[PDB]
Amino acid sequence: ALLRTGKQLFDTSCVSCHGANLQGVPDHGPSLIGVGEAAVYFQVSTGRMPAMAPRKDPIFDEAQIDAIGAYVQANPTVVRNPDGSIATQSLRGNDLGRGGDLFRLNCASCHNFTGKGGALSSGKYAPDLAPANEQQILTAMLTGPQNMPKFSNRQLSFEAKKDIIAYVKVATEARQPGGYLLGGFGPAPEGMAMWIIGMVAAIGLALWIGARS
Amino acid sequence: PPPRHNFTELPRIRSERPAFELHYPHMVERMRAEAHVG
Amino acid sequence: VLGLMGGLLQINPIWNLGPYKPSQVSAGSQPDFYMMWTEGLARIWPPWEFYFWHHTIPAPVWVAVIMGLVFVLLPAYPFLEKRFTGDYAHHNLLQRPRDVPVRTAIGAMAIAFYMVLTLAAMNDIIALKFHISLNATTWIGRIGMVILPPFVYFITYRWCIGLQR
Amino acid sequence: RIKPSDLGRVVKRKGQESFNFGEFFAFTKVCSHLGCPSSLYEQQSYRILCPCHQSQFDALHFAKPIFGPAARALAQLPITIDTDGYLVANGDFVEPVGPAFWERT
Amino acid sequence: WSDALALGWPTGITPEAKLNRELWIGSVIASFAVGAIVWGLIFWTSAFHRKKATDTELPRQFGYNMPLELTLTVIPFLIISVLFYFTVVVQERMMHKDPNPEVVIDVTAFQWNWKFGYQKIAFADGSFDYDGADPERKTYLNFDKIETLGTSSEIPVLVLPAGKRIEFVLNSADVIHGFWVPEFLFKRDVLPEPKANNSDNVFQVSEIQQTGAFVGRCTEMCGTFHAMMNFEVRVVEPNDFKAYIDQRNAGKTNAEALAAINQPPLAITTEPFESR
Amino acid sequence: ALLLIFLFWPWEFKAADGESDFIYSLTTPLYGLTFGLSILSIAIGAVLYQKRF
Amino acid sequence: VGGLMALFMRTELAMPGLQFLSNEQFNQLFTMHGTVMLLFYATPIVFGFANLVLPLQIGAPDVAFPRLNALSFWLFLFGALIAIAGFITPGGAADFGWTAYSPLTDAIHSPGAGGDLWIMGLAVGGLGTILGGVNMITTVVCMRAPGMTMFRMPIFTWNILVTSILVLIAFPILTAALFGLAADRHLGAHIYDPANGGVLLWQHLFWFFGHPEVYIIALPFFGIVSEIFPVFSRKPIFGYTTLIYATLAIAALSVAVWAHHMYATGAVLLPFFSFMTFLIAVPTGIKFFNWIGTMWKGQLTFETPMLFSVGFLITFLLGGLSGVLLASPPLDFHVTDSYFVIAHFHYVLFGTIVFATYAGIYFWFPKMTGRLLDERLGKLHFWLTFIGFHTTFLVQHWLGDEGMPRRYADYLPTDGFT
Amino acid sequence: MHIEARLFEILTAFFALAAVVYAVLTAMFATGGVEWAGTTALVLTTGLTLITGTFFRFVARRLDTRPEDYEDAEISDGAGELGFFAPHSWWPILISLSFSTAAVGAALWLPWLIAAGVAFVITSVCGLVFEYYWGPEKH
Ligand code: HEA
Ligand code: HEA
Ligand code: HEC
Ligand code: HEC
Ligand code: FES
Ligand SMILES: [Cu+2]
Ligand SMILES: [Cu+2]
Ligand SMILES: [Cu+2]
Repeated sequence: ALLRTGKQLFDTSCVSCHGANLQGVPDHGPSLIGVGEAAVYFQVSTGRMPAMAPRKDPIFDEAQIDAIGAYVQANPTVVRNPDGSIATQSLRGNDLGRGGDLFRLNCASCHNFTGKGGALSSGKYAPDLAPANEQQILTAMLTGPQNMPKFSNRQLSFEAKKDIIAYVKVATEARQPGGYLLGGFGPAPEGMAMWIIGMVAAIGLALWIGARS
Repeated sequence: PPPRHNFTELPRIRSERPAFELHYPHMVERMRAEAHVG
Repeated sequence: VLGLMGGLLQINPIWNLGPYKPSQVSAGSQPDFYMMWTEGLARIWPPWEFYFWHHTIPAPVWVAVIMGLVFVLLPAYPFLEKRFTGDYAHHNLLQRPRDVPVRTAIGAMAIAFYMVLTLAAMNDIIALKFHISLNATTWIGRIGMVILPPFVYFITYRWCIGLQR
Repeated sequence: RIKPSDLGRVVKRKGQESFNFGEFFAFTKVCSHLGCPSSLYEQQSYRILCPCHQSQFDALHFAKPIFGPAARALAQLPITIDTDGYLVANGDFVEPVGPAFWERT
Repeated sequence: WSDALALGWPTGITPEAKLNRELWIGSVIASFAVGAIVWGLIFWTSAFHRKKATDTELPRQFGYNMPLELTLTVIPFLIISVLFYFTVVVQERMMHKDPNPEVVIDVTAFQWNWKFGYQKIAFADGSFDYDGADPERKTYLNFDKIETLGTSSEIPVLVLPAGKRIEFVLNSADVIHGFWVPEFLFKRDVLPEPKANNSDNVFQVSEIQQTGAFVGRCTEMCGTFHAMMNFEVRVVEPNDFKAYIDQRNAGKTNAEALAAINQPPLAITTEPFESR
Repeated sequence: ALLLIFLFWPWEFKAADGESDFIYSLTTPLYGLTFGLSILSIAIGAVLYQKRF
Repeated sequence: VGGLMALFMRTELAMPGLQFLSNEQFNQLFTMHGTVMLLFYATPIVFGFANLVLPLQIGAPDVAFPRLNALSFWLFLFGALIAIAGFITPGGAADFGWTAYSPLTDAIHSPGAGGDLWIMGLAVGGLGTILGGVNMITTVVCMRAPGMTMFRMPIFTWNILVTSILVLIAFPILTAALFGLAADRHLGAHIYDPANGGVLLWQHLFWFFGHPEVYIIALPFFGIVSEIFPVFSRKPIFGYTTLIYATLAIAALSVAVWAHHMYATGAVLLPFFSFMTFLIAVPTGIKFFNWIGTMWKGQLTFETPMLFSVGFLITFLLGGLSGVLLASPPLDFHVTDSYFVIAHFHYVLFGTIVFATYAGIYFWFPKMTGRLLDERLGKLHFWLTFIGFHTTFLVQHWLGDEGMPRRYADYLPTDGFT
Repeated sequence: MHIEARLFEILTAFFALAAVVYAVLTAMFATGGVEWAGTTALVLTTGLTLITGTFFRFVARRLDTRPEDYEDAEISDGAGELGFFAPHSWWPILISLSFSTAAVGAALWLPWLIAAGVAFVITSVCGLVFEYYWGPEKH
């Protein structure tokens, strides 16, 4: 009954964009034939799906999404736990150094050293990596959303992907041992903080100690 | 062009046309007289 | 003050980076703020190159030339000003900035030029945090660099004369 | 790897028509302005962006610069396959790689 | 001649529309009368009392006419109480909602197109009965079996008989839209959750006299393609309507069911915007 | 306070999320706070003595 | 700036088809046009005229709070700049309506950063306006010449007093609603959720603010023409106390009609609001009759301020007639959300603010500068304005009477109205 | 101060009557009962006018006629010394700029910019308030 509930839910809100046979309207939507359940999971769970594009709240909730995914697959899969739930902690890896090297070579050019945002050309940008979970990161690098290259499982193995997932989950949630994180970027916030705090306090001390006329 | 603080003197204020009564004093009688004709 | 802010604020966390490798890159840039004007000049200068017989003059030569020209013009200002104004006297009393409008406007113009070059160095951070296009920020810097300093000059001149009045 | 759908919007610089193996192109990664890695590849725009001084190159027009302080195109590498089916280089770059200098590119 | 006095109001195809047009024409006559009076007063005082001639002492300084003041504050109260009375009468007549309708339509509006439902049909002649409701809803939106669905390539056409009670139940999926058939001389907003917002999303027309095709627009602000949510309404005879429903109960699209009864399959008052 | 904190605070790197530390991440902030506050209080006292006596 | 936006809109609206604009661009255009014209020109021009001539009229040397005055000015300027600087965003400026209705303004629909700047700029400008109103009330109450009672002060001063009271009633609730909308958009705050009465809650709050606003931008200009007529008729103002009472009655009634903007929702009590608007229609007629009686039997000369005041009379009469026609719910059921409403409020808004503002500028330019504006250029200006306005906004009644709704970027050649 | 208080009391009377009438006529005859929005707005509008009119009445009932309240008054009656009126000041534009910084930081969700704007607002308001009360530098 998954294939049945999937089509009805798809025919209501998805055929308008892509098509009756999931082949792609020349103006509205893409083909969607070769994509698996992973693209359906990512795009729907991140709220990027049905649209007129930042992340938002999903409309379908964890059962309709699975039915639509099974339907689109029936015409890249998501990873599940041996109990049928979606994997959350199983996707983490143990080689943080390898994950970090791979991230700095493949991913840091667009997001950041530590998964902050990045600017792209003429509008578009790369988002922050904090509000994404492990399955969302996996499906993101498996399907390659807009302007993001698609990383095949044959060019970037599953174990390397798990190491990268572990590395980003550590780089997004570890406490800074040096004081207040000034935004995660380099010396631009540091120069701002310098001019606004240190020099202001020094000049105020000079005004207090010295005279004026 | 009014000066800073807007005034170097003020006239007597008897109605809602004080400048009119100031510049035409031969008219205050004829103003109070024929006002309620309608 | 230095101890407080060296204890409470994190600066240059090298471990979040990695060791340098010629194949990796990040959206990170922008040297320390006192070198940012050279970076911004390199970012907003237009690509003007010259090709003649088996030779090449690339575009960053302009950046190097402007840098050296600033480095030369900075220590020469007292002599340039005394030549222009014709004032060769001894001075022990200071001037109030409002009483020297031309020099105050020159200095304000130079500070405006420096500030434009320093803001042009954080193109990507500005475009990301304040929702502006990257091409837009580049062109904004490129046009401000030429049209803002004289505007600041004019305003500074009139402002000093108003303080005098 | 370019989608087979377009494969007709390529412009193929004068001396590098046989440098691609079908939909594989393999340009250099060193930027021609100041040598930073030109890594930011936008796949549906088909654009290359360097995060150092924000030059942009058109991957469908022999990596010609279209924005920023860069002035020369990125060097392209000839590629092919061997008798075992692995991707190999079909020669050397036809021009120097990286920033320019007094002698040549 | 009254076409020029209506100022562009189309001729109604419904008794309520005709009553509304009557009230509109009367009110326009009254407004033109008052406006002519005031404009004539202004013109008189500007053309003749302008006579600051070559002689002048000063005209006269009068400023109070209390009886005239009170008369001119009394007259407008009456002239607006009459209009309020007739307004209440007509606007109660336009919102009757008789308990037994004969055709019930479920109007659904989503972002930049429409959907129609054919929920129930029950003729008082005993000629045709049909229940098209559907538990396809396994939650405030209504689902039916016979549904016309609009596309950016196909203008949704709604078919209706000529001479029956028609009822419309309006629902929106995302944002507020507008249901306007200019020949109805009536309009209503399409709300996301009408019951939670205390809105009556049901309205009825007594009958549609004329037959033919009429246009309908969206009259809200709903986003980008607000100007591109048009629909059509085909009013046909009851026997052709029964044939249409019987031809669509067997699987057939809107264009096919309309072609099977000798009528144009596509909308004839509008076109799909090719710039979309 | 600076002396005692430097002598007895747990300073080694323990960052993880099995046993989330929150104690290692306060070491350098506490160093800076105590050092700066001490010397700045001495400075303020000297300035006040100069200004009033 | 707003007029340039309107010209772009007209140029696209001619010649069916999308010639040079996009749907999103046209939406941004009418949004920003309405916003600028209503909140960055008229509401601050009211306080411009007030600061120009109110202390001189009550015989005071200064306003009550001279630094709060400058604070209000700079708050206006910077808020307007913040709201306008959404065009430099890749998503563009706000593209919902000037009214910014209920679910269209959330973060799901309309996710750009222009609406945020819009909201915050409106909040800043509203704070400035509130401070200005407080200043004006206090100045009229405390500072006043030693013989000038409250029934000897001019009608312009009376009207500014009343308008300030209305400002203090209306603007704080708009600030509250905008802070609620910002909380929704930035924290997911369920406040205007349609699962609650969130769709009608926004409309009630916004229109409770928004009708007192359209009266806030009318009474000072009534006062302006009330100052101008007696001077050029060489006569006293007809019905002084009657005009004062009419102003007070309009002010009292203006806060009880707000829902005549909600007839087609099926959720308001129609007879209450309909009767209230029919009622509010009367004191305006009393005011018209007093203005006519002022000119009646005088020695009329037609310079530029008098010419502009007569143009105001004509235009506002036609607009008010169309409005009192609009106040009937069964008629609004057809002519709502069409070009008939656009023609109506353009007639009333133009007639009051544009004509009375020009009349006041021509009147008080000598008092503020010591120079006289040219008269031939002023007559040319007036006649150009009159002909252009009546050519551009008269056929729109018919245009909307045959079905043509407002905010349409495009139409078809097979439709009428080309 | 009789006419001002009388004006506000007239407004209060009308607003209270309209509030109660609307509340009852929506309790009955309406779709879901009381409207709960216009009712609250009208009630607290009445409260606004009531507060102002009450303050004016209470200051008027303990006051003697001023020259502006009194017809037949001469200009020589108001001779004397009015209060203090601020000449030139540059603090308002700084307050406006601080509030604009905070507002931009609230529009674009930037907590550091919101904090900086709030600090600037505090500083500039202190500057405004202390302007005519700072004493000479004590050296
Ligand atoms: C200054 C601006 C201004 C003014 C003065 C008015 C004045 C009036 N307005 Fe208008 N109105 C607007 C600005 C204004 N309006 C705006 C901006 C909108 C829509 C905004 C938006 O949606 O974007 C609007 C919308 C609007 C609507 C809703 C239309 C719709 O959205 O469907 C209604 C209906 O009740 C209405 C009614 C009135 C009435 C009854 C008056 C009365 O004040 C007029 C009465 C005055 C007259 C001049 C009568 C003349 C008197 C005599 C001479 C005696 C005549 C005797 C009789 C005929 C009784 N207005
Ligand atoms: C005071 C308020 C005010 C004023 C003065 C105007 C002035 C004008 N308006 Fe506007 N209008 C509104 C308030 C106003 N409007 C409102 C509230 C709406 C509804 C908004 C909504 O839908 O959300 C609206 C909507 C509106 C529409 C419908 C848009 C849409 O719904 O599709 C139209 C189109 O016919 C229009 C036309 C005009 C014209 C031709 C003028 C002319 O009077 C103005 C022409 C003036 C000029 C052309 C200026 C001259 C320009 C220059 C010389 C260029 C110089 C350039 C620079 C200096 C930068 N207006
Ligand atoms: C016409 C509006 C529209 C709606 C409605 C819509 N889509 Fe899309 N979709 C697009 C467009 C345009 C893209 C192209 C990529 C992008 O814009 O991010 C896309 C991309 C996708 C992709 C990824 C394409 C790829 O190459 O990987 C999937 C999967 C998808 N849509 C499925 C869905 C699902 C599931 C829904 C839920 C009903 C939906 N679409 C509704 C327009 C729409
Ligand atoms: C500049 C090219 C680019 C590269 C290279 C890139 N990204 Fe992305 N990434 C993007 C863009 C653009 C999006 C936004 C997709 C969208 O909006 O639909 C995105 C989205 C994502 C998301 C989802 C963000 C969210 O809010 O859910 C994740 C997770 C992610 N990328 C991780 C990665 C990883 C891991 C890598 C390295 C394998 C990588 N990215 C490499 C540009 C890139
Ligand atoms: S290094 Fe790539 S643009 Fe300068
Ligand atoms: Cu719509
Ligand atoms: Cu209204
Ligand atoms: Cu509406």
